[PDB]
Amino acid sequence: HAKWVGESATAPEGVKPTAKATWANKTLVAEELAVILPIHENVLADATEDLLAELARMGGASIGRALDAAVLFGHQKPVTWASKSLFESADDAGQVVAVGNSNGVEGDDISGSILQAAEMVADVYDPSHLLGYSGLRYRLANQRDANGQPLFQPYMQGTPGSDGMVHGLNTVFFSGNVDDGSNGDAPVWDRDVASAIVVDRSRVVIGVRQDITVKYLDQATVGGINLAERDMVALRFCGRFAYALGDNIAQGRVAAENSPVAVITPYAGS
Amino acid sequence: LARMGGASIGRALDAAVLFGHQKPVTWASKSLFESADDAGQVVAVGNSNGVEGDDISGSILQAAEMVADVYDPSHLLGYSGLRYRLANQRDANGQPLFQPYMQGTPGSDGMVHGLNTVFFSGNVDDGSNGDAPVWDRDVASAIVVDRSRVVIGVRQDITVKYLDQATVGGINLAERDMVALRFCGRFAYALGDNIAQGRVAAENSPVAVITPYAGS
Amino acid sequence: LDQATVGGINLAERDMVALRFCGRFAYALGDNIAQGRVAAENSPVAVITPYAGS
Amino acid sequence: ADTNRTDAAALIQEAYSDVFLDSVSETAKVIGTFPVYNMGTKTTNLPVLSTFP
Repeated sequence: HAKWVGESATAPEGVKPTAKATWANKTLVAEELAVILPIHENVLADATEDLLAELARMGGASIGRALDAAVLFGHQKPVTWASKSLFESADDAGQVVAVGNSNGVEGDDISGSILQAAEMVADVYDPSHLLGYSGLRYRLANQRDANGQPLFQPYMQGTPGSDGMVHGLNTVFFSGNVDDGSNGDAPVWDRDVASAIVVDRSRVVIGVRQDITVKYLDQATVGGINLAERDMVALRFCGRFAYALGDNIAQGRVAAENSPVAVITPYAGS
Repeated sequence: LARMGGASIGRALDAAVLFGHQKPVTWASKSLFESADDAGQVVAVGNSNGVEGDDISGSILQAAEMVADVYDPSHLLGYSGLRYRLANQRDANGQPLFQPYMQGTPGSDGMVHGLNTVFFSGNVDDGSNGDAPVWDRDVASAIVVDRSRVVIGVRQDITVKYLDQATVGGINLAERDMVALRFCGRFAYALGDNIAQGRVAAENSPVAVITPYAGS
Repeated sequence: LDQATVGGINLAERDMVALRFCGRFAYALGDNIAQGRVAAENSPVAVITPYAGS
Repeated sequence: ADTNRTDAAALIQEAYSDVFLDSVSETAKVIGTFPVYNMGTKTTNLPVLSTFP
């Protein structure tokens, strides 16, 4: 920062101040996630369908879902990933908007809430993507006045318009399940914690160290199963990925705290 | 470091002119906020759902009307995101005010009620090695101004000197293998705020403030 | 140098000048070439020492 | 025995990326916004009408 300075030869205000600049470091660290799908050779022979082609489709999709859930909500995130998940970034920055039950007399119906979340990101960033669960067009239609007229577009006549672009944000829809750590299911997107996320896409980096590879195993021991001795085979799937968030753009002499992410939360009341 | 030295001076000048932050004691003019506040040209936003003029658009029109009386309002000064605040203004039934329906709603920032928008951001010296903001959002949502009534005097524009032998901050540069950049500029400010109205000395301002809704 | 303070001497104020010399250097010795299962100790250098007797 | 990542460590360079590296931005606005007067000396006087009959 500059200082206002005076014109003395001996007094303290006639000398100009010294100052620093400082840099810091953020890290992508590649982490691996994987599964093995074992099956009996007789079942592969007796089935009508190509079960190895089906299991090959299952293995790849299972990894992509687990990556999404880690980046968005921090679900089973590797301890070596120093960056906050998208939700955790917004939540710690306090960039959180609750949807209300006001018929939009408050600013707080979902379309008003998207503008409040866009404003929070736009304060220090360029918001460009809206992340959520699908069917948003049917929730954007059917928003109503205290009179029951539509808020979103003129009349009900042609009302479920396109999902793809909303308030100048591109939409992205997330779905499916991931490991709950207890042999059940957890959702990729938990609809009870967030209705949507607004983000500046440019502040996210996904590192791809190894794109998903499949290996056919017919002799290995996997999960304590000696495959060849039990007349079984398996497919092994793995990929290596990293994530970093460019969250704390500098603002002055002190180290800044910001978020390129804002969260919209569902109406929790009665 | 050349970019940092230049930018650091510009931020300090803005904070002095707008809010009077660390303003030199020899500057006799009121800062923009202080001129409007002392003239009482302050419009508080309210929460009537615009049943009054007290919504932010009605408040901008009122603040522009206060300036347009003696002066000619030309610019709206504030912090960014104004498009998202002008969108999402609602009737007592919940319908939007500023534009017909929510579908296409974040319009342009660049021109609001015929005033050119100017957005301020960054930080300046707090007087204690910390940061203070250029725009204080706790006291102003926006300022309306007649641009022609502000004069910025440039006595010397920003200059850079490269130092390789000097002593600065107790550091002897040449015996330590150090170098430094020295940045300085000389600036003045005056506000043409009390146009004569009769045989008694007038009290006006070419500036009006819109202030955030503080209640509930 | 002709304006600097060096070694407590304000050069211009005393009608002095100075020459300042510097360079930056590094050294590495490629010893301990590997010999097997254990980390080996071996130098690329042998020293001949003078006769000590009298 | 297995030649782990720490036995190979001297072979494993970290990479560097400029994706998040930027200078300061010039945020200042008053000299762009308001009319500038080039001063020839430290002080300038601006006469104004104050009252009329």
